[PDB]
Amino acid sequence: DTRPRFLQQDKYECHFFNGTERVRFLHRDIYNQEEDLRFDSDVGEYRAVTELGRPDAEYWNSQKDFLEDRRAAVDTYCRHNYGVGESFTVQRRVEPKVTVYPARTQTLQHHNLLVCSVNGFYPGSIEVRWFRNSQEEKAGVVSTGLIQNGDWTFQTLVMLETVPRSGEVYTCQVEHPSVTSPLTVEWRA
Amino acid sequence: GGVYHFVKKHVHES
Amino acid sequence: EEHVIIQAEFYLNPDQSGEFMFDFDGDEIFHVDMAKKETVWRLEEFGRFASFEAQGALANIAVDKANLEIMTKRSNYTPITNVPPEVTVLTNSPVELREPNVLICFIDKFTPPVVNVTWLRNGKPVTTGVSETVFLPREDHLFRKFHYLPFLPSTEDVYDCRVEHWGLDEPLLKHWEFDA
Ligand SMILES: *[C@@H]1O[C@H](CO)[C@@H](O[C@H]2O[C@H](CO)[C@@H](O)[C@H](O)[C@H]2NC(C)=O)[C@H](O)[C@H]1NC(C)=O
Ligand SMILES: *[C@@H]1O[C@H](CO)[C@@H](O)[C@H](O)[C@H]1NC(C)=O
Repeated sequence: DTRPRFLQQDKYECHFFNGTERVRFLHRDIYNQEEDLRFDSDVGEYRAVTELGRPDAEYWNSQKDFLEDRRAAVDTYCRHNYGVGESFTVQRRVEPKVTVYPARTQTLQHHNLLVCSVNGFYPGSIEVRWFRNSQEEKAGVVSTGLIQNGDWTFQTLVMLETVPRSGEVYTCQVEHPSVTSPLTVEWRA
Repeated sequence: GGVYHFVKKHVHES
Repeated sequence: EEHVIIQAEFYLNPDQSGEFMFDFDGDEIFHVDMAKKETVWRLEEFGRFASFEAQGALANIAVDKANLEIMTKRSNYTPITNVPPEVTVLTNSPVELREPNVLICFIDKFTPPVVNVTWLRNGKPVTTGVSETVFLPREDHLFRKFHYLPFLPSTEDVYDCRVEHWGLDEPLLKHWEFDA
């Protein structure tokens, strides 16, 4: 199918810094894939990014009253919607499920790859550390980055490539805002 | 909890 | 920055399909299901603590379709430029034999927001327990989508996520099976 498609995309964004201590509101009118019209709570009025929005901007900017009301959103819309459900978003907390296994077992005579697989934890923010005999493995570490599962949970994989010695005790340390004390799992020889 | 507010879309033909 | 809540909506002509949904820091909170005319929550729990009048959304969607047509003309009918997906197939949690799990077909960076997705267990389509998410917004005004296929890691089975988007010449298959 090749018949042309035309897309309209409207985005109303509420950006919060320090809880609700500093809120920002934006309205992005988008055509196909370019933003043409945009209201910034920090500017007060509408701005036309591309000539496509020109008319709109100048027509709304003349209504000083309405143009005012939109500034209010930071309260009527943003700060309001914030509390309407911080109970199940800002304060969501799902504990990480950590597991440490190494790719290829047989290979404990030469180069190997240890894998720390953190799964299903919520607050995106997390931090993993690889300890070779209680000693930060500051390098030679490869991470998957943060991965969004799309179901309000994340997963991530941090792997350690090392030459396994029958004594060395490598530990994976996971720090995440859902546990009082750090999460650690060990693996050696 | 409570109720969500949504900004309304207004159009202007020129 | 700390958080961002986005009321995101879109209308697509000629397909005449739109979408209204709230996004909190990347994940979906809820979205109005046009057809059923009712609002849908990503997590049951969310609903039990907040509400939204589906109708009011169906109202915007319509004024969007309008503004769209005006915005089409105003630009001498220049169509959207297809941007092909980028599919990856990961497993929800570490896959271990005979232990329940889920396959996630994660389609990213595309537009127009239109794409057919099929799960195939050993080249045959599967239509059960499968689940998808609506079209989630990106900062670049593209889309992201998710598909779910809960399975049972078997040594003898092989899965394929077939994705067909207009920006793709022929369908696309991401392959998965136990033991990389
Ligand atoms: C997604 O939905 C179907 C399955 O691919 C496609 O629609 C098909 O059905 C109709 C023909 O009877 C029309 O909608 C299309 O002509 C036909 N598909 C085509 C374009 O050949 C639809 O196109 C699919 N979307 C794509 C192409 O990714
Ligand atoms: C619209 O685009 C077409 C390109 O195919 C061009 O021929 C037509 O003149 C354009 N309209 C105007 C006059 O801007």
